[PDB]
Amino acid sequence: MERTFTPNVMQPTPLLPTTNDGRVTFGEAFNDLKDLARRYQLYWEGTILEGNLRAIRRNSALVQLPLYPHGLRIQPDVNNPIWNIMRDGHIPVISSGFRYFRGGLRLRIVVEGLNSCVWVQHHPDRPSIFSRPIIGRYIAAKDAYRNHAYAAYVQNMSVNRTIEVEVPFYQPGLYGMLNASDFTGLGDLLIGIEGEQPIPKEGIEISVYYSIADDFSFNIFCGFPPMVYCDET
Amino acid sequence: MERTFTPNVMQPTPLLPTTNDGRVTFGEAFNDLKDLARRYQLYWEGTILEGNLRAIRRNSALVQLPLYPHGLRIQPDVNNPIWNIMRDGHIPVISSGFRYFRGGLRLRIVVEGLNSCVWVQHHPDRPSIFSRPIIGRYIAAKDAYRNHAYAAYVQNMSVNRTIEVEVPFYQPGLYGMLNASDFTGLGDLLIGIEGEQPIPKEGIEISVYYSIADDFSFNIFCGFPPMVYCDET
Amino acid sequence: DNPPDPTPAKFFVPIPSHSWAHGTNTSEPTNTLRLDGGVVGVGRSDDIGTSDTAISGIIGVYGLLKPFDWNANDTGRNVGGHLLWSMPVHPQVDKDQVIQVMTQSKLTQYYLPPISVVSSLYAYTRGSIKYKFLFGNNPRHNARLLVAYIPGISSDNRLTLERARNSAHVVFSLNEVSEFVFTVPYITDTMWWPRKYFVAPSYICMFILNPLVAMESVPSIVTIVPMIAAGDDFEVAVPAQPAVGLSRNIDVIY
Amino acid sequence: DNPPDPTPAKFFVPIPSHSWAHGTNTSEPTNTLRLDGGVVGVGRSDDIGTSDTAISGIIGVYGLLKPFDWNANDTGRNVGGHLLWSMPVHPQVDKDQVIQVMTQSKLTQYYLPPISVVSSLYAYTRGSIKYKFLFGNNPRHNARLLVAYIPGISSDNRLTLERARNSAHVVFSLNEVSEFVFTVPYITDTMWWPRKYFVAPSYICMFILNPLVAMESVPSIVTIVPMIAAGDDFEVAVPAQPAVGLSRNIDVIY
Repeated sequence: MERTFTPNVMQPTPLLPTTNDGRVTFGEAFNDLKDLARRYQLYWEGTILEGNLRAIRRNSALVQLPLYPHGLRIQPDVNNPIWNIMRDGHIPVISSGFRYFRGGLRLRIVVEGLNSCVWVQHHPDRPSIFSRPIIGRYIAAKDAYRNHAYAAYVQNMSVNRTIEVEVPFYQPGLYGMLNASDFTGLGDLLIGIEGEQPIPKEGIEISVYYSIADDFSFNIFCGFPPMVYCDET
Repeated sequence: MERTFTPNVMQPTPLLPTTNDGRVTFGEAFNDLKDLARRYQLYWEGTILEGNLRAIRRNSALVQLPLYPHGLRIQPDVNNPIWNIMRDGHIPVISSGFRYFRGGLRLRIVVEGLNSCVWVQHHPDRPSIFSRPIIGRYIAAKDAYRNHAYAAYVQNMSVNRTIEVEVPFYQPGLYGMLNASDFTGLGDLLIGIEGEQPIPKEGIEISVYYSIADDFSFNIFCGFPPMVYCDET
Repeated sequence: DNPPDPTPAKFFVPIPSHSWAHGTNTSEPTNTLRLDGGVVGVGRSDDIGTSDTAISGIIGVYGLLKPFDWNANDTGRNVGGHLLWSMPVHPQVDKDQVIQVMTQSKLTQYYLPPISVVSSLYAYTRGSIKYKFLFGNNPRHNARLLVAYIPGISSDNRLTLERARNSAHVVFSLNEVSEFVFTVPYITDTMWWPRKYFVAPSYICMFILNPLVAMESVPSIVTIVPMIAAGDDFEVAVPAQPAVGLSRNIDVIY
Repeated sequence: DNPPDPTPAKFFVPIPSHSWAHGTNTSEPTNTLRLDGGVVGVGRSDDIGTSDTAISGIIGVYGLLKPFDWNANDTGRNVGGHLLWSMPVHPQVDKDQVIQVMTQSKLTQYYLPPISVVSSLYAYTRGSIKYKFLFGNNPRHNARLLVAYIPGISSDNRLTLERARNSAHVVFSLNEVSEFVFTVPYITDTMWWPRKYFVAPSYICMFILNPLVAMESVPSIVTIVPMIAAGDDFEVAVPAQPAVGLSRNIDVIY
C-alpha cells in the first residue's frame, strides 16, 4: 500500500521501549483521536438583544443552529477573541481529516441572562443551507415557534443554567458528510424562550459547547487540508 | 373483511427487506402510535391578570381546565402563533382516528410569574360542558377555592417551577369518548394559588403540556376526519 | 446509640423535570393523583380490547382518492395510448388527487387515506404501496389497461405509453373484473425516503391499451375509484411536526 | 398502611453539570432526544466500517516536505562534503521546510504531514520518525549520500561532514534505487519531549559523499522529495491547545 510503504529501510538503532501510550508514566493511555474528540469544546457563542428578535416574541426561537461535527464556519471578529487567536478547536481539526461520520453529538447549551424556562428542539431533517447560525427575527416562518412532536427539552434557568442534551443521528443515508461545502448533516437545533419573560436591556448570552456521542465514528481517512499556525496571531 | 380486502393482486417485484421498523439503521423501533402519543405536547397556554380573577383571591382557582385526550378546541389568535401555524399536535391528530379510550393523562403544568405555593386538583366527575378553559372570576361558585379530599398536589414555585402529575381514569362507564362534541371525559383539572401572593402587574403565564399514561389505550378505530395542511399557513 | 455517619457527600446535578422526548422503554417518575400509591392502572377485560394503535394495522386500511371517468363514446380520449390517470408515488397522496372541500377565507379540507395521515406524523418512510382500482362496470364492458411504475420521474412531461412499457407494469383486462390491486415496488437510491409536505421518489401512470367498449343497452361511462393502502413491508421512521392539523377549527390568520 | 420512613437525610453537593474534561472510561448522564429511552446507538454494518481514528494508523501515512535539487553540472555545490539538506528532528516539521501558500494580509497556509497535525494536538511526544527520501532519477545517475542524526544540536553552525560521521548515520548509494527510509533514533535525556510550536531534541543532515554523475543523454537535475511518517514506537502524550487551526477562514485581526 503506497501510503505506508517503506522501501529500503536503513535503521541505525533498535526501536524505543514502549510506555503503553503513556500508561506507564501517566495513568492513562492516549492511543486514539476519538477519545480526544469527546472532551467538550466551544461551538457557537453569541449575544441576542431585544429588537433583533420577533415582533410578538413569546415562545419563539432565539437561534437555529446547524449541527455539524466539523465546526460552524468561524469569523474572527474583535468581540470574542477566542475564534481569533485560538482558531478552531481540536474537534474541527480532527474532523477535517476524515470524510464521513455516523453518530450523534452531545451539546451543552448555557443560556443566561433571562433566567426563565428555556427550550431546545432537534429537527433531524431540515438541512443544510448555511454555515452560520440564524438569530431571532431572521429565522424562517415555520422555524419560529416550537413544533409539535419533535424531540425537545425544557429547563428553568432558575433551577439550573446548563442544558446538556444528546442529539441522535437520524438520516436516510449511510453517512453524514464531514467537511461539507454549502440531507447531509445532523439537521437543525432550535433554542428558544417559552413565553416572553422581559429581556434584559443588554443581551441574552448563549453559548453552545459540543462533543461526540458514544456511537459516533469518523469514517474514511483522506488527507488533512492546509493548516495555519496559531502562534502567528 | 372489506377494509383490508385485496382482490386480484398483481405484484411485479418481491417485497422490500425489513429494517425491523427502523431498528436496523437507527436504534429504535417506531412500530406504534401509542409510543408517539407519549411524547409530551402543548395542551393550553394562557395568561392571567389581576382583575380578571376573584374579588378576595386567596386560595382560589386560576383555571379550571377540562381534561380531554383529544385537544381542547383551538382558536388561532395572534397572541400564541403556535396554534395558528402548527395547528394541533400529534396527539389530537392520532386521537381523531379512534372512538373510545380508557386510561389517564400525564400533565406538566409550568406556572410562572408569581413564585409562590401553587396547587392542582382533579375533580374526576364534574364533566363536561365546554371545550375551552375558564379563567379566574368566571369559574362557578363551587369550583372557586380548593376542595376537601379531592386528589390534589402542592408546589412552591421557589423550589421548582414545574408540576408534573398523572391524572387517573375514574369513571362509572366502560370507555371515555374521544372526539366528544359539546360523564364522558376525565373530569376537570383545577389550578390555583394558595393564599394571595401579590400578582405581578402583568400576567401569571400558565402553560399545560400533556401525554398519555402507561395504562391508556385508544380503542375503536374508525376513520380520520378531513385534515388541513399546515404548510398552507 | 447515635453513631455518626461520616460517609462523603455525593455530587448530583439539579434539573427541573424528566425527559420531555422519551415515550418508550423507560420509567417516568411522577406524582400520581390517586388514593393508592404504587404502579396502578385502570382495570380491563374483553369488554375493552387492547390498544389498537399498532401502525401496520391502521395503515392497512384503504383510503379513497378522486374518482374519474372513461367516456366510451368519446372518440378523442378513448384510443390506444391515451393516458387516463397518473401521480407521483409516495404515502402522502398529492394534494390534487384527494377529495377537497374548499371554503372562502378558511383552510381547504382534504380527505386523506389512513396511510396519508400516519405518514404525516413521521419524517421518513419506505416500503411498498398498494393501489386498489375499483371499476364501476357490468359484464358487458371490456378494456385492457397498462399500469406502469416509473422510478425516478417527477411529472408526465416525457411520459408516453411507448416509454412506460419499459418499466415495471401490469396489464389488466376489465372483463367481468371490478377490482385489482397493484402493489408498486419501492426503488430508490436511499433506504428511507423523506416526507413530501420535495419530490416523490417515483411515478405511476395508467394508459389505455385496448379502448373501452360498450353497447346501446349499457351505460357508456365507466367510473374508476383509486384507493391506496400500505403494503406488507411498509414502515415509518422519525416522529416530526405533523404535516396536517385537524379541521375542527379551520380559521386561519395570514 | 402508610408507615413512616424516618431514615436520616443524606448530604449531597449540588453542581451544575458533569465532567467537562472526561472523554473515556466512564458514563455520562445526559438528556437524550430520542423517542426511545435507554442506551441506544445508530445501527452499523460492513457498509460502514468501524471508526478509523486509532492514532498509530493516522500517523503511519507519509506527508510531503519541500523538494530540492542537485544540479550535477554545478561544479560548486556538487563536491565531497557539501551538505544538501538538514533540519531539526521533531514531529512538527520546521516551518521553513513545509510547502507554504502565502497571502497578503492573511495567514500563511502550511501543508503539514499527518504526523505533524496529530503532534499539534498533544503536549508531549516521543519515539522514532521515518524519513523516506524519494529521488527523481533513472538507471544512469549515481551518487552516495551520508545521512547522519546528531543528538542534541539545534542548527548547522558547527556541522560539517567530517563531524557528522561521528554520530548514527546511514550511507546510501542511489544507483538504480529511488527511495529509502531512514528511521532516525530517539535519543533524549527525557522520556517525553514537549511540543515545539522551543528547541528540537536532535538534528538531521545529508552530505554528498560521492558527487552526482550523469551524461549528455540524461537530465542533469535530480529532484529529491523528503517525506515523513511516524515510526512503530511513536507515541503522543497530553491533549493541549492545538498549535494549528483550519484554513477554512484565514482572516486575522492583529
